[PDB]
Amino acid sequence: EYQNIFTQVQVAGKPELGMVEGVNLENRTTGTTNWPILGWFGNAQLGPIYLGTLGTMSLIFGAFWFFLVGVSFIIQADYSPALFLRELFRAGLFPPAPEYGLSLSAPLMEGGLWLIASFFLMLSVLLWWARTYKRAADLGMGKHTAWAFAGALWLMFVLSFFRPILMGSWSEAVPYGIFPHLDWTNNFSLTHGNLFYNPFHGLSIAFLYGSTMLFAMHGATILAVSRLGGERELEQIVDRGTAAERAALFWRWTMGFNATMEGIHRWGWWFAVLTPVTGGIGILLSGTVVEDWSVWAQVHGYKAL
Amino acid sequence: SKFYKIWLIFDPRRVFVAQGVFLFLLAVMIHLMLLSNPGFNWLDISGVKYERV
Amino acid sequence: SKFYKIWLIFDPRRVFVAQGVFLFLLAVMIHLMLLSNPGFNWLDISGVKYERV
Amino acid sequence: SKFYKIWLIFDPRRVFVAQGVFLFLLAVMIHLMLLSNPGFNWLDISGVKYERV
Amino acid sequence: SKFYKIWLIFDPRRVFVAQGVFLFLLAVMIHLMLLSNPGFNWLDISGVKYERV
Amino acid sequence: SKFYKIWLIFDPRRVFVAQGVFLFLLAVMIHLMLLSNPGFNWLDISGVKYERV
Amino acid sequence: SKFYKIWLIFDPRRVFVAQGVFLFLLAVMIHLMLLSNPGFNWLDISGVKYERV
Amino acid sequence: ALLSFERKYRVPGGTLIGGNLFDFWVGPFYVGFFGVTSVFFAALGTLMILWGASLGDTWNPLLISINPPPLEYGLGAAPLREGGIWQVVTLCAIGAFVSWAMREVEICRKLGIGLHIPFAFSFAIFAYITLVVIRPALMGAWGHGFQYGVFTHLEWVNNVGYQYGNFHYNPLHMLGISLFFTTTLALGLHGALILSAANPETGKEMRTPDHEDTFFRDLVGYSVGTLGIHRLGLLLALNAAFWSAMCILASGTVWFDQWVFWWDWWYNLPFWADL
Amino acid sequence: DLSFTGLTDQQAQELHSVYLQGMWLFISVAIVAHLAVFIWRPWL
Amino acid sequence: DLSFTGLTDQQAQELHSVYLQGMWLFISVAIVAHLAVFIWRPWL
Amino acid sequence: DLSFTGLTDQQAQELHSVYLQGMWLFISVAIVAHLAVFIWRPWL
Amino acid sequence: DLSFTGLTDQQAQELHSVYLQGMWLFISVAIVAHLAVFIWRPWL
Amino acid sequence: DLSFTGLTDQQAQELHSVYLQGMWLFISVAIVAHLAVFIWRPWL
Amino acid sequence: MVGVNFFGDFDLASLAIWSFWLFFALLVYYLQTENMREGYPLENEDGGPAVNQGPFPLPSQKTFKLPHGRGEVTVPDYKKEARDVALARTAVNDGFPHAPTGNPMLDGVGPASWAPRRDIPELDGHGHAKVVPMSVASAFFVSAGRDPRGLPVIANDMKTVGTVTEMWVDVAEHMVRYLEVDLASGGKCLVPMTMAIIKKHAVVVQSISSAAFASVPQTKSMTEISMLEEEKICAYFAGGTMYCADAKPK
Ligand code: BCL
Ligand code: BCL
Ligand SMILES: CC[C@H]1c2cc3[nH]c4c(c3C)C(=O)[C@H](C(=O)OC)c4c3nc(cc4[nH]c(cc(n2)[C@@H]1C)c(C(C)=O)c4C)[C@@H](C)[C@@H]3CCC(=O)OC/C=C(\C)CCC[C@H](C)CCC[C@H](C)CCCC(C)C
Ligand SMILES: CCCCCCCCCCCCCCCCCC(=O)OC[C@H](COP(=O)(O)OCCN)OC(=O)CCCCCCCCCCCCCCCCC
Ligand SMILES: CCCCCCCCCCCCCCCCCC(=O)OC[C@H](COP(=O)(O)OCCN)OC(=O)CCCCCCCCCCCCCCCCC
Ligand SMILES: COC(C)(C)C/C=C/C(C)=C/C=C/C(C)=C/C=C/C(C)=C/C=C/C=C(C)/C=C/C=C(/C)CC/C=C(/C)CCC=C(C)C
Ligand SMILES: COC(C)(C)C/C=C/C(C)=C/C=C/C(C)=C/C=C/C(C)=C/C=C/C=C(C)/C=C/C=C(\C)CC/C=C(\C)CCC=C(C)C
Ligand SMILES: COC(C)(C)C/C=C/C(C)=C/C=C/C(C)=C/C=C/C(C)=C/C=C/C=C(C)/C=C\C=C(\C)CC/C=C(\C)CCC=C(C)C
Ligand SMILES: COC(C)(C)C/C=C/C(C)=C/C=C/C(C)=C/C=C/C(C)=C/C=C/C=C(C)\C=C/C=C(/C)CC/C=C(/C)CCC=C(C)C
Ligand SMILES: COC(C)(C)C/C=C/C(C)=C/C=C/C(C)=C/C=C/C(C)=C/C=C/C=C(C)\C=C/C=C(\C)CC/C=C(\C)CCC=C(C)C
Ligand SMILES: [Fe+3]
Repeated sequence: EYQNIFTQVQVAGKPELGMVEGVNLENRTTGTTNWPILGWFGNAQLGPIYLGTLGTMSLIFGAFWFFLVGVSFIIQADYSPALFLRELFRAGLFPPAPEYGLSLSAPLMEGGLWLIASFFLMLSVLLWWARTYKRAADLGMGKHTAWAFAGALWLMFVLSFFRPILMGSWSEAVPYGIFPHLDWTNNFSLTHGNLFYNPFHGLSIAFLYGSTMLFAMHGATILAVSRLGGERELEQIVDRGTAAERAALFWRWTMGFNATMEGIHRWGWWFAVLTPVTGGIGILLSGTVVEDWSVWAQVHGYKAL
Repeated sequence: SKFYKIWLIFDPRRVFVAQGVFLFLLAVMIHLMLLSNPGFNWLDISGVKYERV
Repeated sequence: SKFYKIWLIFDPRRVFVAQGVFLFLLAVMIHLMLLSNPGFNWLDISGVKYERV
Repeated sequence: SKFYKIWLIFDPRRVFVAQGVFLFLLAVMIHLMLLSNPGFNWLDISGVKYERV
Repeated sequence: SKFYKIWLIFDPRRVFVAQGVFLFLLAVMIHLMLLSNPGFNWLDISGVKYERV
Repeated sequence: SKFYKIWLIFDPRRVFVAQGVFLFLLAVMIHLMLLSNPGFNWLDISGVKYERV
Repeated sequence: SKFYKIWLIFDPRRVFVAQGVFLFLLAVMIHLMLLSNPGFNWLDISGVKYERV
Repeated sequence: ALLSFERKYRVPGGTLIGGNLFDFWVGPFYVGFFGVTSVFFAALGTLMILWGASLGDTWNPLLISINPPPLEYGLGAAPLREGGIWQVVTLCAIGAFVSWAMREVEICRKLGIGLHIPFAFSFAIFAYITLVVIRPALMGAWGHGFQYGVFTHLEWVNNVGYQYGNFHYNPLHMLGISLFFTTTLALGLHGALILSAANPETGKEMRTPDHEDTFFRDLVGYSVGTLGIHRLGLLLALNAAFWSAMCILASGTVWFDQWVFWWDWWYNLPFWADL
Repeated sequence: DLSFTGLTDQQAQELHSVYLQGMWLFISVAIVAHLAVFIWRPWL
Repeated sequence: DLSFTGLTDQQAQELHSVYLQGMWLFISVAIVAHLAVFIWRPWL
Repeated sequence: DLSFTGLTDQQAQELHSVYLQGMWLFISVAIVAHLAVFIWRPWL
Repeated sequence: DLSFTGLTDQQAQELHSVYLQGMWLFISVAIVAHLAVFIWRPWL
Repeated sequence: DLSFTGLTDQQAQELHSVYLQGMWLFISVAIVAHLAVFIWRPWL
Repeated sequence: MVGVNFFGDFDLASLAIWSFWLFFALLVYYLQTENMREGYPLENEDGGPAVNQGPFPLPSQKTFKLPHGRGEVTVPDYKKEARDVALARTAVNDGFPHAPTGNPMLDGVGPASWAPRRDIPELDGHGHAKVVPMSVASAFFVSAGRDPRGLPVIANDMKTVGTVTEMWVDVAEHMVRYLEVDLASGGKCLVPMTMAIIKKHAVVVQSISSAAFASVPQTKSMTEISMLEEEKICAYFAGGTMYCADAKPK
């Protein structure tokens, strides 16, 4: 039986340039390419993109942050292109040391460049957030994507903005290296007792696992009912066919309750969004409220002794 | 010269946005660089000058 | 002199919204620099000036 | 020589924007590299020259 | 040596951009390898030549 | 003898580009191998030869 | 004998490209194998032979 | 109580083992042959968990833990109070998980639809079986399985992680984390896009699937498409499961030092070895 | 007529005037505040 | 007349004149600021 | 297609001329800056 | 006149000529630079 | 004249000729370089 | 706020976690009730209202506006299914299967069930028919993979029922959705691409017998297809996966 995992025969007509629903067309590029290796899995069209004020500004600020991280790597390699490549994952642009507190007076190669890059990184993610909002607004769509992105941004900002301010030191923000930010994560768990005994870290993991499991379930369900017009999820929300019914009856017979075509996406939205929302809460409480989650768990009756 | 022909090439809106962005970036970066150096950090300089001011 | 023609180029609504958010964030940012520095933290300065007020 | 004909082949928008970005980034890199060297750090050099300016 | 026929085949835009990117990267790599070497680092060499310039 | 006919088989652009990238990479490899070995590293060789140059 | 029939079965371009890439990888791997062994590293051998070349 | 469209789908057929012997529903739940076995296995495992809790000193459902046998029993069957209850529960868990998948197969056969759901759940089952069977068999002791408890199995995760230094430096672990993070991001974006199209700005007609193609093409330049997003989410989650299982399988069987030292192959490449 | 916004050359007169009034109010308040701060705690 | 931007040459004249006026104002202020800062703490 | 860019022969002239003057001004300022820096702290 | 780009023979001629002038300038300046550097610090 | 590339016969010979000339120039320069490098530091 | 606790060991952390549990119970209530907009109220096995309806009450009615002048849709609708189902219960109790009273595939029950959708074509964002034969689309072409047109089509018993003569594509999402089969029976047939495997020699459909191909639900028109016709065709093949499985080899 055909498993709808890969397309068998690809087809292509005139390239699709998008819906016009209040988008400024002069900010939308005009060139599309049609790349058939992608058409085995999904769409083949590498479509146009929209480039307006917010996107341009976000790209400029983010690219400058990226550039500044790179330049710091070059300088700490003592200019060597060999060390630069050998340490592309092991090097990091680190925040100022604890003695500088939250002041903006730390040497340029000991946190100052970290501060400047961090400022421009902050600017670009917020501008990208505004972009996600405004692209929905220009098409007349709801704002669910921007809200979901706000949750992930909330974890990001508690990581490097909110919590270091509440702790009184930039030195607790995460550095900009591939391996050093993993080292940062490990150190963070090690200094706050053990982050497994942080209930919001537990809840964040539950929502991460659940969102992975949920989208295994949902992708498998839609693929299983693809024989019927299944993946046309919109228009099954407003005109229920057998794909939606059989999808509902599978899960009802299996676990005793089911979702609807529209409502499974609310479950997934909330499970995905709750992972960084709950995670940010648990990091924010670490150090500020609880210093040692292990003894806190012992006091609150979920760690023995 | 007659540089005005530049506005025949580029849309003024994009130019103004880009130019404001780069000016803002430049000013922020210079001010933060001066604050990072303890010879041009004016807050701390004043603190020392006026015996805590 | 004749700077008014910016309103023929940029939309007044969007420039006012952006200007307001920019000014608010700038003001918050400067106040937080000043509170960060222990030479311009006005709460602690006033605490020490009047001998714990 | 007769370099002008390149503008019939290359779009002036792309070339101008790319040159602007490249030159800006190159200048920033060179200045940061000079500031990292403690022999060409002009802020610290002036600090030494005037006995803390 | 009638090599101009290569332009009949190769896109001048593509080849020029590729040459420029490649040449800039090559020059940067050579310069950085020279700066890395404490025998050709001209910033530190001049510091010794002029007794801290 | 008459190897020319191959330009009817292989497209000249693909061959020329592949060969240029090929030769560049091979030359870079050989130079890096010589530089890696401290018996053919010509920068340090010259440094020793000319008394730190 | 009559092996040319394979050129009616396998495309010369794909076969030749694969053959070239394969032969290069093989020669490079053999050379790096020899350079790894401190018995057949010809650069170090020449160094010892001429008393540091 | 049937859904208002459910009746026409409640037909005989689709079973694998026992014909019409178990071909009936209990409330919402289809039973079938593997519903009988999954219920029995689940009940016996739960009930042995409760019995093992009774033999301890706490009834707190966050302190109850059933522990695997000590290492000295190797791969033998342990005395029931010295790890044997763990083995009974583990065998019950495998029985119930496998029965659950086979029951899912029968439901798919009755509602003639693809078998993708039991396949994906089997990937989850494989991760579990790697954790409690495959890895401890290769190491030669059931006691390398993880203790059963809401917060004590996290002590297992901690101890095994810190056996190999910082477990972050495990390339398969890195790959698995990226797949978990990416599938969560993809779920967020897919749910958001569907909800945005179905729930427009107030007063607007419902958006089309063209509008959502247009939304991602505007935002990032690419749209995978409606069929593509589900294929993508399915394979992302399945790969996360599989590469996590490979991550843990490699640790203690073929790799034994701090995982950080694995990257010494790159850091000790001879040209930059000494730099 | 040049209008990237659709506005009138005169409508820019009135908007510019009112915007300048608000601008000058804000800047005058900021100037007095800076004078007061500089007296209270000089930074240069 | 060629228009990548939809701007007529007479519109370019006025736009460029106003742009130059603003740029000169900005540069003159920055120059005054640099003279003041150089007198306060010279950096060369 | 002689004009990959929509430019003609003469407006290509004018664009090249203004570009070349701008480039010359940039380079001359850079030359003066390097002379001044070399006098201040010679790097060779 | 077959051409993968559509440029005729004569534009190829003038483009090649201008390319040659640029290339010779670059190499000649680089030659002078290498001479100066070798005088300053010989490397072989 | 069947041709995958589309070039007829006449391009083949001149393409090969210029290719061979560039090839021989490259190897000749490489040979001179290797003789110089071998004189400077023999490796065999 | 370290070590400073409300209530004698109740923290800001304790407060946060209890607050989350409260919010999450409310969100579960919201999510469950949102997911009850189809299929309620629950019925009994004779088409009448069920005695039990569950702990969750139904949500308030919500309306969808449909583009291209296709009215409004309010859910939950409280309406019962608008088709008759030729089944009959096999037991007087509940929880046992109902058996087909005639041909399950022709009646449209079980895995061959179709839902009564609207007898109009699904539309793309511009108001045109979304799924059409390539003779109509006319700018579509095969881009990769092997074209099935002209190949023989082989049923789930190894017998050939005809040849592929046309593809029906989705003009919005660039995809083939149906294969039009010309039958030696004497007529035409649409086969869902999700139910066909294209190979070098043939397209093989392992869900439907050769005798079943003689009665595939037809379309009114050969230039467009309604959602009702789509449901019937796809349901016919998916039901064949049960009601034709005995015709397979061995
Ligand atoms: C020794 C290591 C510690 C540990 C220390 C930490 C720490 C420290 C943290 C976590 C966090 C998380 N941990 Mg952990 N954790 C451990 C063990 C585990 C285990 C396990 C099986 O052992 C698991 C499954 C997890 C799981 C998780 C996640 C649930 C959670 C992050 C959620 C999220 O949304 O992330 C992914 C989302 C983000 C990182 C958000 C930011 C991403 C932003 C939005 C990106 C924007 C764009 C970007 C700027 C630019 C580039 C784009 C361009 C295109 C190039 N932990 C042990 C105990 N864990 C976090 C948390 O929430 O804790 C409560 C956290 O901070
Ligand atoms: C000190 C701790 C170490 C560490 C040590 C380990 C160890 C050790 C392991 C992992 C594993 C994993 N870690 Mg790690 N990990 C750390 C930090 C992290 C961080 C982080 C941000 O710091 C993250 C995101 C992760 C992420 C991950 C995942 C890639 C993976 C867990 C998923 C998995 O296995 O699913 C697989 C899913 C399952 C096994 C679930 C199976 C479910 C079954 C089929 C059904 C059960 C039904 C139930 C009984 C029913 C109840 C009935 C009710 C009605 C519902 N780790 C640190 C550095 N990590 C684990 C792994 O890869 O496992 C394979 C693992 O073993
Ligand atoms: C519900 C929570 C999950 C989530 C949600 C989420 N993320 C989102 C969204 C949502 C709903 C978006 O709408 C938004 C988006 O647009 O997605 C497509 C986004 C997105 N989440 C992203 C990443 C991301 N999300 C993550 C996590 C998650 N996001 C959560 C699991 C992570 C993790 C796990 O760490 C990452 C890394 C992005 C793809 C995107 C946000 C885009 C963004 O932030 O843009 C800001 C731009 C920059 C920093 C610019 C970078 C520029 C390049 C470096 C330029 C390169 C130039 C050249 C190579 C040279 C450069 C150097 C110099 C010479 C210039
Ligand atoms: C003791 C007190 C403890 C607290 C207990 C009290 C909590 C009661 C709140 C109710 C509980 C949840 C149940 C209802 C919430 C579910 C959302 C909902 O009701 O419907 C979704 C609605 C949108 O409606 P919709 O039909 O989708 O149409 C919109 C068209 N644009 O609206 C939405 O979509 C909501 C979208 C925003 C939701 C959050 C988005 C996250 C954004 C960034 C989060 C970061 C903030 C982190 C906060 C941490 C603070 C420490
Ligand atoms: C021996 C102890 C037994 C329990 C301990 C196990 C741990 C439990 C923790 C998770 C709870 C899982 C239990 C799920 C119950 C499964 C039975 C079931 O849900 O079906 C019964 C009920 C009836 O369905 P229906 O009639 O259709 O409802 C609508 C009609 N009014 O259907 C419904 O109730 C519909 C409502 C769906 C319920 C939503 C499920 C929420 C799951 C989200 C959890 C994710 C976060 C978990 C955090 C974990 C932290 C450790
Ligand atoms: C320390 O170093 C260690 C790295 C030694 C080892 C290094 C080994 C190396 C680096 C081996 C390198 C070998 C190579 C690749 C040498 C270079 C070959 C090439 C491609 C040389 C090209 C040189 C110059 C050209 C083509 C001319 C450039 C300048 C011009 C002005 C002409 C073209 C460009 C422009 C802008 C003019 C025409 C375009 C316009 C728009 C007017
Ligand atoms: C501070 O943080 C760190 C340390 C990062 C490093 C940087 C330090 C510095 C110095 C950063 C640079 C700061 C900048 C950008 C300074 C420049 C500031 C500017 C341009 C301020 C301009 C302010 C206000 C203007 C131009 C106008 C204001 C107008 C109003 C307030 C009136 C608006 C109200 C009106 C018009 C009422 C009528 C409304 C309608 C809709 C008719
Ligand atoms: C040592 O560290 C170094 C690393 C600090 C960091 C950076 C070094 C570098 C790269 C420094 C130099 C950067 C550059 C390229 C600076 C050049 C700056 C420029 C071009 C400034 C020009 C500004 C011109 C402006 C702001 C124009 C107008 C000003 C206004 C206030 C707007 C008035 C214009 C109007 C009203 C025209 C609107 C149109 C109509 C019809 C009304
Ligand atoms: C050839 O040219 C170049 C030089 C391209 C070579 C480049 C090499 C590069 C680009 C290397 C870059 C490497 C890496 C490793 C980039 C990624 C780093 C990681 C792991 C980033 C993860 C970061 C996580 C967080 C939470 C980051 C930021 C969070 C924020 C809330 C940002 C805002 C924080 C602050 C403190 C803003 C400061 C604001 C003021 C006013 C001081
Ligand atoms: C010093 O510290 C560390 C930096 C020691 C050492 C660094 C060593 C390195 C990285 C050395 C090598 C650097 C390299 C590879 C530099 C390459 C520089 C290049 C390619 C410069 C080429 C510039 C080309 C042009 C055409 C430059 C300027 C032209 C203009 C600005 C045109 C202006 C006209 C315009 C914008 C038209 C409108 C007119 C106006 C006035 C706006
Ligand atoms: Fe979906």
